Amino acid sequence: TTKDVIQKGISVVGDLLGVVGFPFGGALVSFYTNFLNTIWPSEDPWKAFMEQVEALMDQKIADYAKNKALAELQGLQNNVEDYVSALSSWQKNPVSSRNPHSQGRIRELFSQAESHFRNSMPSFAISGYEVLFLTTYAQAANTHLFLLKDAQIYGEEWGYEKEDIAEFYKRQLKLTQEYTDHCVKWYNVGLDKLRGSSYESWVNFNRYRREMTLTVLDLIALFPLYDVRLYPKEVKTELTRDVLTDPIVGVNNLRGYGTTFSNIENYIRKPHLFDYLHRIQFHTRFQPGYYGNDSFNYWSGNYVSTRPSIGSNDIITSPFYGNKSSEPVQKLEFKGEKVYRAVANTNLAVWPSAVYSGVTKVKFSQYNDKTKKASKQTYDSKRNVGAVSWDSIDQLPPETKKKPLKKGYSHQLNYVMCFLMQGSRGTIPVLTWTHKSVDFFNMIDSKKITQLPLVKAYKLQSGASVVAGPRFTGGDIIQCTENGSAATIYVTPDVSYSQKYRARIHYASTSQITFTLSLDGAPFNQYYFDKTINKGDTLTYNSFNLASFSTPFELSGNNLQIGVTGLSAGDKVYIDKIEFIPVN
Repeated sequence: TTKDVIQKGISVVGDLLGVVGFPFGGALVSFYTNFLNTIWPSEDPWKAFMEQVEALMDQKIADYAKNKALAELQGLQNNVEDYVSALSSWQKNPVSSRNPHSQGRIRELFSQAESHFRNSMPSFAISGYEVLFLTTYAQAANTHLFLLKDAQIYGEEWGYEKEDIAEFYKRQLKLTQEYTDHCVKWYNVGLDKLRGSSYESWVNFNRYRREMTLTVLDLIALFPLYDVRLYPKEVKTELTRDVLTDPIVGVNNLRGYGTTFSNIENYIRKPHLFDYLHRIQFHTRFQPGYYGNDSFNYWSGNYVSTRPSIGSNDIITSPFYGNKSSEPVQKLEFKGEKVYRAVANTNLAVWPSAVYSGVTKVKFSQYNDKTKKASKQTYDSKRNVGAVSWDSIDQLPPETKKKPLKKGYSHQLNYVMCFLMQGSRGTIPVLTWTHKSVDFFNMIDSKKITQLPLVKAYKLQSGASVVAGPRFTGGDIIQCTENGSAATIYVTPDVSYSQKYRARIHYASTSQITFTLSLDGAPFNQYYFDKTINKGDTLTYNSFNLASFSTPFELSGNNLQIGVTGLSAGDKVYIDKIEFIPVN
């Protein structure tokens, strides 16, 4: 709940997105030096991660458990530091320096760090504290899996036996599964415990959801990309999930007048095809002060419009949220802009037996990618705006403080929704944000493996819907219930020459199925894919398969259609991502 641990979580994910798949040696060492200063400088971040989930759950880890965890983490910091200085020497030193003595040294350090991870991890899963340890367990599990894949990159040149390399690989596969399924199960236990009826219980529920998304679920989404055998190239990918910031209110205690849990949770955006902020229409109302001197105008309701993913410009305008304007409606246009900060003012008026508060002003910081200009747009109530009380950067800090905010920001604004306080007491704005990794163009790299989440489709067909992701994929997924075309996604080639690709798909199916790929309505790939689950199974890590199509193709068009056939009554297919592998 400290911005510090959240800034750390957000940085690490940002840094890891530059070394997913098979990294350059340069990039890996630079990544590791920054990683050691973020997650592994001292016991401090470990204390803060434990305190984070203790604060979110209003619960304490037994002093005994916490000290044993901190002791283990100290042993791991030393082992990781020592491994990294040897990897740095290995990477810098000429190929003609590499002697059996220095090979035996780095095998020793790697084997010791790796072994220590296996001895320690149960210390971050003590029975009854699995939730309170979740961020600790996630950040340690991440380090172990990231470390393990180095045995695949360097194992041969380090003089590991083929047998040793293979044993590390099967341990990487098994622990990817176990660490993922553990983080999801215990994320859900904590989330279910925070469910209540009150406004306050919703704010705490949703804060746990955002902070655990940033420090846990966003991390586990990257685990499979550490498999440099399946991903022996750099990877282009994105996190497609949305997060909600804390509601913007002018008081710390609304005395029971806050919107009920039910009246927020059931009305926030349900899973949907990915979209972008296009327009907000601000409605304003007058809040009289008891003595007249302290009156203010406030943000009472809104419309909001989003633009679909590349391939459709049919703007989606929301229903009306909140209370209709008494003042002139203010309209802000966001076409071509990324909103990377929102800073809000609130005011309040004390009456004899009531307090009225609302939001009086919002400054939007925005970046235009075409013209490369940072600019600001402002909603201003135009009456007695008060002080700044709310800054998005306190909840969604930047990936890096090295660069300025317009380059280093983590999230852009997707949506705005005005909820009503009980008993007509006023309006609570809630903002929804998406991750900077999301690429508007769905650009297909000519050198990297490109991951295209199907929620980046502009169109679904034949009873295909967006449904909740299983919490380890970085976003939501497509459910297909009928034989036919499912989804159309527009893709942008990065090159005009006849670059060939192979396609892979990450899916789950209750049945042997056929997937058909078409470009601009012309099929180019059809293949058989295995059943992965039984009807009614709950989706876990192993419910999904990454499977290839046979035949290479060119991008001779932009409209990629994915269809599925071979379903009987009751069959279900889940499509997460399609991937493009450049081949010769």
